[PDB]
Amino acid sequence: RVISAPRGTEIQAKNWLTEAALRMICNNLDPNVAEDPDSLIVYGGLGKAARNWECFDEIVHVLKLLNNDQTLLIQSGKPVGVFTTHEEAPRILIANSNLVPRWATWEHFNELDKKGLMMYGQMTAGSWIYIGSQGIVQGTYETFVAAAKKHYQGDLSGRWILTAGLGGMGGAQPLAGTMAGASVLAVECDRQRIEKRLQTKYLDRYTDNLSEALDWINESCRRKKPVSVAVLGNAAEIFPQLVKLGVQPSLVTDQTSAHDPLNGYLPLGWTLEQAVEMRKKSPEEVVDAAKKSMAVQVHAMLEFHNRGIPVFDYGNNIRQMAFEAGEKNAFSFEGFVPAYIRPLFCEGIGPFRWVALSGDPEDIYATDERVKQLIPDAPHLHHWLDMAREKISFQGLPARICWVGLKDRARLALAFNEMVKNKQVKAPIVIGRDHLDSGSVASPNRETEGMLDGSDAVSDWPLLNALLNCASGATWVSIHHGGGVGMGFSQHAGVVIVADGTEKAAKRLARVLHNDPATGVMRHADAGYQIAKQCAKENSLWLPMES
Ligand SMILES: NC(=O)c1ccc[n+]([C@@H]2O[C@H](COP(=O)([O-])OP(=O)(O)OC[C@H]3O[C@@H](n4cnc5c(N)ncnc54)[C@H](O)[C@@H]3O)[C@@H](O)[C@H]2O)c1
Repeated sequence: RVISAPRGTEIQAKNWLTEAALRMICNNLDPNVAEDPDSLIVYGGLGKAARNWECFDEIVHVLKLLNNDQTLLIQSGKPVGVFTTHEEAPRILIANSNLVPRWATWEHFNELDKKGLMMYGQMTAGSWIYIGSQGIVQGTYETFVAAAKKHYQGDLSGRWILTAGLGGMGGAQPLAGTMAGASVLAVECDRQRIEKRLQTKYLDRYTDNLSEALDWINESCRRKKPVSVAVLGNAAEIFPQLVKLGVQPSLVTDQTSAHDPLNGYLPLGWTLEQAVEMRKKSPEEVVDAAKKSMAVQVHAMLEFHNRGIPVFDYGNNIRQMAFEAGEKNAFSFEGFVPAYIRPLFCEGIGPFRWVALSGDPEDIYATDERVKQLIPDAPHLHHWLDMAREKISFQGLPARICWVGLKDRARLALAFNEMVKNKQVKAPIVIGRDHLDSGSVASPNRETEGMLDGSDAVSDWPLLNALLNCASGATWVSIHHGGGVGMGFSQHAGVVIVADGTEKAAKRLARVLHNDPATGVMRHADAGYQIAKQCAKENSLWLPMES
C-alpha cells in the first residue's frame, strides 16, 4: 500500500481538526517522507506511526468518525478507546512506548513487541508531526548560527567549519553550514555515504587528498563563497593532521557514531572491511581500538580548543569515550546543548513547526513572508526562510520549521489563523514541533545533561507539559518514552494544534502557543538560570516560587 495525506479543501472527517489528524498520520507514511512506510516506520529505525496495519486502518476509521467533543486514546500506536470530553479538549491523546522504569529496556520492549504489545514512538513518528529531513537540517543550521552569534557576531563569511560524519544526522552538516555562511570540511570514512550526499545535492565536492581539500576550502573562504567538501578518511587521522598543519577552522565539532564504538566508529588504521570482520571475531578489541582512536581525535580537538578556536561536542558521547580511553582533558570543551541550545531554551526559543494541510507550497511561502513581516529584525531567521525555499525541498505536505521564542509563538500562530480565515492560505495550518523543546523533554544524557541544579533526570516536567497542553486546548497531545536516546533514557511530550481560522481556535492558539514555551522558561528558571528568570519577568509569567 502507498499512503499520502489527502489534499485540497474537501474533507473526509467531521471537521478540520480531525481531518488534520487524518492528514498528518497519512503524511507520516508518505513514501517521500517515511523511511520504511511498508512497515509503518517513519524514521529512526523503528519509529512507527501506528502499531501495525490493523491499528493504522482503525485509527483512520475512528478519525473520520470522531465528533468535535470526542477524544480518541492512542496507546503505543493502537486506538484503544474513544470517550466523550468536550470541544475545548484535545481530539486525540497519545501515550507511546511508556514502560515502568525497571522494565524500560530494549530487551523488554522487544519481548512486548513480538507479542504485538508495543510500538516505538520515537518523537514525531508516533505523534504525527514528522516532516522529513527539514527537522535535522534546520536544527543543525540553528546550532551553527548560535555558535556564530556567540563567537563571531553572527557572521561566518570567510570562515569554515571542521567536522566529521555524514550519516543520517551528520549528512545535514554541509548544507546547514553553508546555509549559515561558512565553508565546511567534513571527514567521512564511507565513500558510498559521500557519493550519496553528492548525488542528492547535500554536499558540493569530495576528495581523498587533504591538501587538495584545504586548497578548495581556502579558495572558497577567499571568495566568500561557501562550499562543502568531504574528505574521505578517518577523523582520528585527519583531525591530528590538521592540528599539525596549523590550519584555522572557526568551529570544530564531530558527528561520528562515537556513541557506538562497536558498530559505529571506525578505528584508526582500519578499513571498513576489517571492522566488519573484526566485529564478528573480537568485539572487545573493536571497542577498545575505537575508543583509543576517539581519544586521539579528541586530543586534536582539544588542541584547537587550546588555540582559542570554538570546539563543541554534538551529542555523540565522544568526550566520555575518549575520557575512558585515557584523554583526561576530554571535557575541557563544551557540549552543544549547554553552550548553544540551553540558552535559547531559557527564553522559550525552540522548534516551531507548521504544515500546510492544503498540500500547496504557496501556502508555506505565504506564511514564510508573514513570519518575516512579524519578526522584521532577525537576519538569520530571514536568511533561513529565503534559503530554505531554494535549498530545502518539501516532502509530503509542505511544511516549515524555525526557532521561535515565548515572546513570538502565539503572535505567529494567530497570524496564521487569520490567514486561514481570510484565505491567504488555501486550507488550515497544523502547528506543532518535535518533542525537543524547552519544557517538554527530560533527557539526562542530552537535552537536560548538566542542569545547574542537578535536576537532569526529573521527568515531572514533560508530564506537566502534556497535561497543561491538554488543559489549554491543543488538538492532540502526546507523552513518549525513549525517543532518540532509547529505552530508559528520556521522557518527552509533543503538542499539535490546528489553526482552522475560527475564533474558537484563536482562543486555543493564544493559550497553547504561550503556555507550551512558558513551561520551558519555568523549567529553566526553576533550575536556576538567570536568562530564564529574566525571560519569565519580561513575559509576566506567574512562577510562584521565583523571587
Ligand atoms: N541532537 C543531537 O544530540 C544530535 C544531532 C546530530 C547528531 N548527533 C549524534 O551524532 C552521532 C551521529 O549520528 P548519525 O545519525 O549521523 O549517525 P550515523 O551512524 O548515521 O553516522 C555516523 C557516520 O560517521 C562515520 N564515521 C564513523 N567512524 C568515522 C571515523 N573514524 N572517521 C570519519 N567518519 C566516521 C560513519 O561512516 C557514518 O557515516 C550520533 O551519536 C548522534 O546521536 C546528535
